[PDB]
Amino acid sequence: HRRVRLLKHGSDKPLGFYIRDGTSVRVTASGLEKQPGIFISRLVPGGLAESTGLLAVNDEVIEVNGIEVAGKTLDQVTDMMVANSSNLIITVKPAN
Amino acid sequence: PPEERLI
Repeated sequence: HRRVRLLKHGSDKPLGFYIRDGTSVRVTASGLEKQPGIFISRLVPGGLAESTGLLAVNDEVIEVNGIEVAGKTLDQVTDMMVANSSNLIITVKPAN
Repeated sequence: PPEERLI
């Protein structure tokens, strides 16, 4: 896991990434068990997230500012992020 | 609902 801080410049400018629903493959004593998850689907060209080189397409979003997204909907998680947009920190599980 | 959300 990596904690990624995303800075915000314009009040009207987005942090520069899209999120989507996905499937997380996770490990349990039984074996690999699928679970719903939230992922970065793409980055805005020229945007803030891109420019950092810290977020990648298909990184899995694990937490928004310390709060796990497990069990939340895509809209709920979107609302968490934008609320926190001035000081957004996301814990990701990198695709690489 | 929409399948992608801009942040």
